[PDB]
Amino acid sequence: MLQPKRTKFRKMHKGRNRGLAQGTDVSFGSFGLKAVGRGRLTARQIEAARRAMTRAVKRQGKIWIRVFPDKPITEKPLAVRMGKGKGNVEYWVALIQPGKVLYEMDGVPEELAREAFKLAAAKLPIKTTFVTKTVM
Amino acid sequence: AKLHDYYKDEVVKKLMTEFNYNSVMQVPRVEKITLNMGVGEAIADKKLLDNAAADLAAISGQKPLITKARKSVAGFKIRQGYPIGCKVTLRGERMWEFFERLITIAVPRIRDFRGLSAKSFDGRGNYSMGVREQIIFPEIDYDKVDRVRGLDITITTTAKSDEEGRALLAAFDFPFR
Amino acid sequence: DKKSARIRRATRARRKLQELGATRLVVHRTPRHIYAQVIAPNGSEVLVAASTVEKAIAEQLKYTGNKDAAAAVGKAVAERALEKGIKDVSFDRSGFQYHGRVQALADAAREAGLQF
Amino acid sequence: TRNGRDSEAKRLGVKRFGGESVLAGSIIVRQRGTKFHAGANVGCGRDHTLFAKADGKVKFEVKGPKNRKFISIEAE
Amino acid sequence: GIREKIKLVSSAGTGHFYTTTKNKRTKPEKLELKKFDPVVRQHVIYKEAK
RNA sequence: ACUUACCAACCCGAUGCAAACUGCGAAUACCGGAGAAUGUUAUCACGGGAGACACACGGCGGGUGCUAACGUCCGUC
RNA sequence: CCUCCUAAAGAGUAACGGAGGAGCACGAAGGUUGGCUAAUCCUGGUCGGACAUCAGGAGGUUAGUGCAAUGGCAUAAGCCAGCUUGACUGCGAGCGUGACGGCGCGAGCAGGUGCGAAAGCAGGUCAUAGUGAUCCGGUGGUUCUGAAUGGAAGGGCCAUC
RNA sequence: UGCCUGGCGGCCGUAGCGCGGUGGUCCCACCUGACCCCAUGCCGAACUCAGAAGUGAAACGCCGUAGCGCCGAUGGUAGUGUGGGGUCUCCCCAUGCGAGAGUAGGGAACUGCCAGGCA
Ligand SMILES: [Mg+2]
Ligand SMILES: [Mg+2]
Ligand SMILES: [Mg+2]
Repeated sequence: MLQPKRTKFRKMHKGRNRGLAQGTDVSFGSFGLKAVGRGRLTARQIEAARRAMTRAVKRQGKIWIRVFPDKPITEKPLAVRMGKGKGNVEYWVALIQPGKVLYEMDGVPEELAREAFKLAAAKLPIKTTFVTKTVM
Repeated sequence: AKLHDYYKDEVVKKLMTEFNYNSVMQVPRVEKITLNMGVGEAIADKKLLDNAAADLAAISGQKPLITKARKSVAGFKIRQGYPIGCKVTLRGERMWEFFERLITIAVPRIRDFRGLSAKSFDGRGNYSMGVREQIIFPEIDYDKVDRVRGLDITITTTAKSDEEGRALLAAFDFPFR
Repeated sequence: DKKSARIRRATRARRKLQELGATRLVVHRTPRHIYAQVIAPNGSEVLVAASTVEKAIAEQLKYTGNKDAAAAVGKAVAERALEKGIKDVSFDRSGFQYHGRVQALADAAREAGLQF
Repeated sequence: TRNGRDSEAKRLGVKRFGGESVLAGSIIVRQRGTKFHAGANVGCGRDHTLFAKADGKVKFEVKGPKNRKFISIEAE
Repeated sequence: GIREKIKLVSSAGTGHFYTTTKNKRTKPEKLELKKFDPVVRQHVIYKEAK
């Protein structure tokens, strides 16, 4: 599961998901998977979508993960009043903007890329699309 | 100053024609010889610290500074500013007289002596060395010893390369490797 | 380094006289010669300058720089300063000790009648 | 772990901005370290508080080889 | 607490005294300081550090 | 004295993320000066008498909560 | 009570919001004068290794600063030595910050000193926590008062517990 | 007035570093000597004294070089005041101001007083 091994502080504020993305072009491989919608990707969603494609793109080529969560979300458990400080850390999320390249793949045919990225788009809570590396 | 006069007469004209310098001040020259003694053991007992001071001042001819430690760390068991060694830097007349007494009586009377190492340079043209079993020094009597001690003879040279540092000892004849 | 350690040593004494707006008397010491200049508080111009590389001073000197030469040029700057009338200049040691020719150049100018 | 303390916020910041004519002795900038440095007619306090030493306007300059900020007072 | 209070007593005829604190545990030596006595208007010897 | 299908710090190139990172950097807001127009002094000082100190929701900037609450706590309107 | 963030590029700004820390230490760890420049790494090498101490080179404050954290610090506020007590007294223009009680900065002047040759600097410490209002008394000083007078008791003033 | 050098500045990397070349009549630097004035928390290295035998090496000054640091547009993008609107966790429209990074490119500083040497 993708999570930071060590942080300077345990907790973090809620924040917002405003602004545009900066991960625009594929710069590691030739094929990419770019996010269209807006939302957050939890630690389970990034791990499951990596497992979802890897089944069909068997052991050749190379897959990069362009994002990293670096943001915890705390929860208040059931039958607990409001207050009593901030709750305990449960799972890590990543702030994702429209235009962020999430998943990349190289060393595969283009027809194989269309299949695996379709199989990983259902596991993601936001809409995605297929992109291809353009030079310069 | 027997080797100081020998420097100007023989050593300067030797390196003038060997490495074809345009200026005669481009010759390598000696600056200092720092006679050091890192006694080290003086955490437990302080009586070996004062004895190390008098032994290093017998090899040299003047009073040392008891050296304070570099930086306090816990894994190396030393404290900030702790007296743990003693050194003497010789410049001038004391430097040339000790360098003659180093090479002709102390160095040849080392047992199992085959020669110094010709690759013991720092990388820029300075040479460090040590001589074993300090009974070879004629100043230390065999009855007044407490334990084997230390010394770090380093030749500070204004040369710019190791090859220029090799040729300066060759005129001092540095017996050989 | 040799020269840059002298500059950082004097720098506290340089900018302190800048904060007071007084006229400073800097010195430069050389194994050959010695210099002394009376500087305006802006620092970009001088008013009284006399050294031992000038032939007017070196004729009466056996060697160009010693404690006897610093007494000569210390008076020489001070005599040119009284002809101008800068009258309570400040003394800048400029990174050297106040023991040798820096002291000899200062005490000679104290004898002439400058207020420092 | 057992958090929930905060001190009284000390009233720092710039109290006299540039272009303002101040009196001799007025406090220009309250600060902890030398965020601002003393310059012309500006004294540095014990707690690094920069104050006025002459009647005039506040002038901010960035001088020195280390690119540090200064406060100077020009005569009105 | 551990830190005790002492009074620096003037050695002159005046009974003017200042106040300060010293560590009695590790520093039992009597303090020796010259301070301004506002009565005699001079600097005088101060003693008696407990 | 060398090397092997071994593990691997630092360094270098490429690429992200951070309320408690800033080698960078706004919009406006704020502070001061000058100027015209406008406004029944709208401003400050001082005096007589208060009431109020349970606020609500909506837009926006947030903390908290599940980017749940006609939820809670602030800033601003 | 202190530090940072929440705090939305002035100040101010809440919550059982997020991370810590203080109830001191210090006569030098203060003042002043004179000096001094680390962290890490390479190479060299009687005891000697992972470190005892050094030499030069690379590196130029990532080191250090009695401690929590931030903001500072090379002119070093960092470090060392000599000489010392300004951790002075009576004052204080002007200003910051408070509803208030109050707190904080502050040149300069008067008196007498310390250091330096001198210009100058010094009314504590790199700054921000190290604190208890008042009533009531205890101690020292001061004819200020002295219930008829002269004292005294008590009180006040100042220093202090 | 030119060239070269020193001192104190203005300015604070378009002023730095690295590389290559060069300067010794003067200047500066190293160097010579040191019982002494003094100095070293050891040490004539530094500090400082007395001298000029030697020298442009280290350092410094200048010239040349775009490896690096740095400076840096135009346009575009992100953001935002005011007003309006939507599929209202967010974004668009009208108007005002305009980034950061990156690119083209700039760039081996400039300048003031005074003194010395050469012509
Ligand atoms: Mg010398
Ligand atoms: Mg050269
Ligand atoms: Mg730009």
